[PDB]
Amino acid sequence: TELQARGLTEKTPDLSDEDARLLTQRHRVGKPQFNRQDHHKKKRVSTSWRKPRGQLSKQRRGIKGKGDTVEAGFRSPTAVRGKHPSGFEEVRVHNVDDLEGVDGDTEAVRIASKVGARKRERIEEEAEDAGIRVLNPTYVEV
Amino acid sequence: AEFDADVIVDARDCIMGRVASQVAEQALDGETVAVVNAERAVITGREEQIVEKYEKRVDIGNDNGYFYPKRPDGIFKRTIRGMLPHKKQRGREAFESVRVYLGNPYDEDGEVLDGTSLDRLSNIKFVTLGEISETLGANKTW
Amino acid sequence: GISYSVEADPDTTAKAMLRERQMSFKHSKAIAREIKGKTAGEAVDYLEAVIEGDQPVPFKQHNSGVGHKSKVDGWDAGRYPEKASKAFLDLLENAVGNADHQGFDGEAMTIKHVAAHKVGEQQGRKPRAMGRASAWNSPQVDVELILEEP
RNA sequence: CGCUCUAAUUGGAUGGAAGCAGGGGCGAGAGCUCCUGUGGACCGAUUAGUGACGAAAAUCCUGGCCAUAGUAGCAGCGAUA
RNA sequence: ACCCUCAGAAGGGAGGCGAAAUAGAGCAUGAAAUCAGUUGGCGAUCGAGCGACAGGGCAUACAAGGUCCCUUGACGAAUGACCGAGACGCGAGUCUCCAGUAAGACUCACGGGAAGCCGAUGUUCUGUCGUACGUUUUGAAAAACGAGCCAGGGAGUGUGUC
Ligand SMILES: [Cl-]
Ligand SMILES: [Cl-]
Ligand SMILES: [Cl-]
Ligand SMILES: [Cl-]
Ligand SMILES: [Cl-]
Ligand SMILES: [Cl-]
Ligand SMILES: [Cl-]
Ligand SMILES: [Mg+2]
Ligand SMILES: [Mg+2]
Ligand SMILES: [Mg+2]
Ligand SMILES: [Mg+2]
Ligand SMILES: [Mg+2]
Ligand SMILES: [Mg+2]
Ligand SMILES: [Mg+2]
Ligand SMILES: [Mg+2]
Ligand SMILES: [Mg+2]
Ligand SMILES: [Mg+2]
Ligand code: NA
Ligand code: NA
Ligand code: NA
Ligand code: NA
Ligand code: NA
Ligand code: NA
Ligand code: NA
Ligand code: NA
Ligand code: NA
Ligand code: NA
Ligand SMILES: [Sr+2]
Ligand SMILES: [Sr+2]
Ligand SMILES: [Sr+2]
Ligand SMILES: [Sr+2]
Ligand SMILES: [Sr+2]
Ligand SMILES: [Sr+2]
Ligand SMILES: [Sr+2]
Ligand SMILES: [Sr+2]
Ligand SMILES: [Sr+2]
Ligand SMILES: [Sr+2]
Ligand SMILES: [Sr+2]
Repeated sequence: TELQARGLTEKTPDLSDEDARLLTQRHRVGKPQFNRQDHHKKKRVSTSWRKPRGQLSKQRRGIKGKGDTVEAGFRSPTAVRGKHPSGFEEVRVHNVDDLEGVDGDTEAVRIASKVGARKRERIEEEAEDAGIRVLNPTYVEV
Repeated sequence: AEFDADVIVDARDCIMGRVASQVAEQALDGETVAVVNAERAVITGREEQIVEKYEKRVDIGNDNGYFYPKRPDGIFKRTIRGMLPHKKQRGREAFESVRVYLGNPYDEDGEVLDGTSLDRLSNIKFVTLGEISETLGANKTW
Repeated sequence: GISYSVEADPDTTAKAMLRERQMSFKHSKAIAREIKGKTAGEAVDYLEAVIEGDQPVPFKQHNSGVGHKSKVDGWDAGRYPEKASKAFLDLLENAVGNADHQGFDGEAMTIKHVAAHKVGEQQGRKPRAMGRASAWNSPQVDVELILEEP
């Protein structure tokens, strides 16, 4: 009748009262775009970051309004850095034997793009019975 | 013809700039001000010097223009514009909800705001806006 | 060439197309814009009048130096581009002919779509002064047409 | 951090690889990664290597394209047809 | 192929083959600049390094993100009272007490609500700062030099000795 996702889509990991605070900080605070200077002015100048090198550069000089430059103080907490917004830590899977050593109470799983439906069916069922959520589930016609 | 004014102000013997400044402040608060008896308004100082300044503003201009009002009608309306950011969104809406009138088109008498009034018994060196207008080149229509 | 930029239901439609036409692209835009919404028949007679020079085609985007015409409405500049009009007529003739074969009333169908596309140029070269030569090109145009039942 | 090719270990693909388009997640960031569509045969990861390895700029080179513009020219000549 | 159309071995339409014609002839894929048609936003009274950060309008199929608003309550850093009671000052106003109390960012809990709803993307309005970039120069937004745009190309390599 309708489309239903394989697995445990509605799963949440149990984190410490601290990690769950440091995530609710990262989400709240955030960070700026950090796109390259004048990327919007020229089409040949890409969106990917480059250090403003010019001696007179307004972004380099600090001059407020010309964007924020990449610094160490802009990082996210050591504790939460690199966690999926659900709280989960990502584990990249390519085959069924990649699911070994995974804690479904902390680590969720992300199957690669290269993997096909025949092997995806095998990884998805073996991830459900082991208690691990797949972040990119196949949607079946149920 | 018809203007739903919140506040109606009487300019009779009231120091021009000081009235204008309170009318400007109120326009930005969201009030529909209406300055009445502009002909009967006043400006302190030597008549000969106040006239020279106003006569110069009429001589000023080029192909682009610089329209300066001669009638005491608009002279008050332009002084109010000089206290409002008339080139911004907010400042245009506030200015356009302020209109100055010669005499009184209403039935209700206008109020005299605090600190604006001049004491004729204590002063002799001043001018009437209508006296400035007859010297500028207007037609006494009040 | 080009493929039809819009979709259509064969039971209620009739398609037509022009290929690599050596005419003015800029004229083909304005003619297209103007005959959109009109009936294939109302549009035929319109173009027949443009050829004779009775009804002008409003030159809205490509209007530099063009004098104003009185018969234009909502605009000032216009011209009578007869070459492209005659080409557009061949498109409307092919359209009615393809429609009547399917049982449709050709001269009674609305122009759902009409768009001109510049499918390159046919190159040339003109010998200019000082031992130099500058391009002297001709535009190759394609134009689509979809006729719908009202 | 990213690029190429070699070697060891180990993986993914016609149950659809790379590439591209649009969209989601990540890292301060260089980048990384997934989803959808297109595509229809290749593609990774770790380690240790190799280098014709990273671009916005040089009146840079080559190609392609836009504005210029339906604009100047298609009149001037003792041969005005 | 056939049929229709056309002045027509053109082109067009229908149709046929193939997994695929958007594989149909410079015919694998098909980026950018750019063009046409069209969708969302803006728009004929209004001001210009085109944006960064904040915050409102409008717009959004799924997937890959799932949060967000309000009553109330817990916690509660620096900071921090009104009113009132007493006491001073020509005066605006002040001191003492009430009290480092009420309050106070963030975070959390019970209950309640939103799913274009939260994020995010597009556009646009407001606030804030804001005269590109690279180079030359004591000093560059510069009436100092360079580029029309995009793509691809484009500069510490080799041997020998120290
Ligand atoms: Cl770091
Ligand atoms: Cl003037
Ligand atoms: Cl202003
Ligand atoms: Cl006096
Ligand atoms: Cl053209
Ligand atoms: Cl916190
Ligand atoms: Cl070096
Ligand atoms: Mg760009
Ligand atoms: Mg002209
Ligand atoms: Mg020569
Ligand atoms: Mg290995
Ligand atoms: Mg390169
Ligand atoms: Mg550079
Ligand atoms: Mg011109
Ligand atoms: Mg003759
Ligand atoms: Mg091809
Ligand atoms: Mg110098
Ligand atoms: Na004065
Ligand atoms: Na003047
Ligand atoms: Na135009
Ligand atoms: Na007209
Ligand atoms: Na008319
Ligand atoms: Na917005
Ligand atoms: Na230089
Ligand atoms: Na500069
Ligand atoms: Na200068
Ligand atoms: Na050029
Ligand atoms: Sr894929
Ligand atoms: Sr005030
Ligand atoms: Sr134009
Ligand atoms: Sr495209
Ligand atoms: Sr190189
Ligand atoms: Sr051209
Ligand atoms: Sr002649
Ligand atoms: Sr000549
Ligand atoms: Sr066909
Ligand atoms: Sr200005
Ligand atoms: Sr406290």
